[PDB]
Amino acid sequence: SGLRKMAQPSGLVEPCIVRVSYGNNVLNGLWLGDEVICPRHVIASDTTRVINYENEMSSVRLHNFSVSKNVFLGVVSAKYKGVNLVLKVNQVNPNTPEHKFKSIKAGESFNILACYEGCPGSVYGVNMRSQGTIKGSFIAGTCGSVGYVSENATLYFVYMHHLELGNGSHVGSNLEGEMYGGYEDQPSMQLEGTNVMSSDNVVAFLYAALINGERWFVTNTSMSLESYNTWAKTNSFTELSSTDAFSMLAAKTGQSVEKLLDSIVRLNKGFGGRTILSYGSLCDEFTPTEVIRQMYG
Amino acid sequence: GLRKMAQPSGLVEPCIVRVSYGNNVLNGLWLGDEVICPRHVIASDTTRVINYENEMSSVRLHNFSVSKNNVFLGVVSAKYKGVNLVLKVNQVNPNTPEHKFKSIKAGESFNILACYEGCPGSVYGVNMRSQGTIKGSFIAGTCGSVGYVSENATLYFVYMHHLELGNGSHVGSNLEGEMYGGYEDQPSMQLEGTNVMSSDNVVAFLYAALINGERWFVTNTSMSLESYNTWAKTNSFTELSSTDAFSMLAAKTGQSVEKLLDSIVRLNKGFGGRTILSYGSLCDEFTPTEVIRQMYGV
Ligand SMILES: *C(=N)[C@H](C[C@@H]1CCNC1=O)NC(=O)[C@@H]1[C@@H]2[C@H](CN1C(=O)[C@@H](NC(=O)C(F)(F)F)C(C)(C)C)C2(C)C
Ligand SMILES: *C(=N)[C@H](C[C@@H]1CCNC1=O)NC(=O)[C@@H]1[C@@H]2[C@H](CN1C(=O)[C@@H](NC(=O)C(F)(F)F)C(C)(C)C)C2(C)C
Repeated sequence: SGLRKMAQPSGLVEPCIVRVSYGNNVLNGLWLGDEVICPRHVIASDTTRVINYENEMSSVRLHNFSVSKNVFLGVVSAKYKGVNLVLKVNQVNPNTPEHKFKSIKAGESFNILACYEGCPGSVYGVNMRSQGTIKGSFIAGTCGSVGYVSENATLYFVYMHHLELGNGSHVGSNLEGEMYGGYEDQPSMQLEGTNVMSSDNVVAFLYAALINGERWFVTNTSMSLESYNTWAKTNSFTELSSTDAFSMLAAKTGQSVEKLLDSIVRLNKGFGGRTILSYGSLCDEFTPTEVIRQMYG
Repeated sequence: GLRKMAQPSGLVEPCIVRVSYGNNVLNGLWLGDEVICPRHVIASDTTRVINYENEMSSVRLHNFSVSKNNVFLGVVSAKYKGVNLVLKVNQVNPNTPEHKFKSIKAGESFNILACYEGCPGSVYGVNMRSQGTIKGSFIAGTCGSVGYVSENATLYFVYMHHLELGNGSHVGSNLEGEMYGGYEDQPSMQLEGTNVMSSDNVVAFLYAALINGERWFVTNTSMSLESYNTWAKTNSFTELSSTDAFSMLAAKTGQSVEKLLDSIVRLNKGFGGRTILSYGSLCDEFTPTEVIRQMYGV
């Protein structure tokens, strides 16, 4: 039946995206109520070198702002909230959805609505890596793009884009102005720690493969949870607290997690020219609930 | 990296409705006072071969139940149009978007709004394969989910899901009732023929891997376009009509198309153990226009 990296519908988020400009910098902002949130580096006079954000805030002028969506809104108030700029504007968004704010932990998945100059362009799914970054595809002009997730009909805003590390990783903020991974919103070479892959997600990915008729990687072998967790700590893998999150998947496929744990250790050395749903290497991008919901509704 | 993206779904979501007839529950597309949906909904047994006109003559319109959130759309007329069921309802959709109907061709990308029993659930991009199938993720209750694509602000409805073949390939139709690939909407053994790889989309895929710093598959050898087309006729790849579509990509990457055509023939037999953009084999779901926009915007 298939497995694809899916995005949640974005109909509630698109009417809240706006264009935000200051001088020669233009990016996107999130319009909720009578306030606009956007990365604070929109007011930097020179993103070339390291920015003194206190100087840029002292030299700010509200008239130099422009916040528009197809409709122009004047800015009446500007203030820093963490690495985020918070702008009050003279009009309340009539399409403000019921929403909350949250932060994303490692291994969790959420949806990226990538936008360009206030125009929502595309939407796709991502997965939070252990160092506080995501493998997005942000390019020039995508700062301010919003991340979100829906849980039990509750809309959460969880991500706003900011920068791209030298290794290509993408660093963003939550919507209280706190940058993921402790990175700075400065144009300087910042290093990313070694990536610890989520064993919970890798196991779910292998279960998705079994449900789609892939089976060459499971043998008459089964590795113990403590034995796997010892292997995990020396090969940059999360330790599995238990196998309880896979009871349903294990009964439907008739394959235990312990059998799947042995395959991970074997598959970590390479697939040997074979495929697992087109992947040539292990993939920790799908959570267990992501898989269970896509395979069984 | 190279990721499959989907155009946003704000215009499509409010047109999705839940259509149920007997024991069948699926989706429908509510446009004005017309609700299009797969015609198999009106069938009493989806396990055996279906007489569609005999079921149309026994169609009691009071048994339909069209629904969106809390609006109940009474069906006043029902008629076949190809493999699709076209219902006339007593209420016009106040959120009908400006749209047209389009037909996707092989090697072209579009978006899927995967809806489950009338509720829009997820959004993802797909690609049209030579035999009229796509490779997505559909399960029970997702029939009638809508394929769409926007070009220069023009919204096109292009796909409606119908069935899954035994090999996992997914089969749908356009909004005019013409089934892609010509497959029947019957629960019978139906083979998908030989799949033919779009060489346009593989060259685009290999270029995106060059921008991502993956260059182990490029050597110093080249291969003519004419000689690649001769090789493609017997290896189930489409022929290349021009190297012009990749003139931007070839300039930014420093590799002519002919050098990656040689890469195609080599990597077609297997990557030898290495990977490309996390793939284990050649991928052809990304058009040149797709790759260029994702890499360079504008
Ligand atoms: C805003 N639209 C961009 C988004 C970037 C463009 C490439 N991919 C993205 O996600 N963000 C920036 O331009 C920010 C901005 C200055 C520098 N910057 C960067 O992302 C740069 N990175 C760095 O300087 C580094 F290495 F330190 F992280 C860049 C080299 C352009 C990718 C500020 C204020 C951080
Ligand atoms: C409609 N909601 C489902 C969608 C299916 C469910 C699994 N993945 C999908 O794409 N499709 C159907 O109900 C259609 C419908 C009867 C049976 N059917 C199938 O898709 C079946 N396929 C075939 O019979 C086959 F292989 F021959 F094409 C099924 C075995 C359930 C996958 C009718 C009228 C074809």
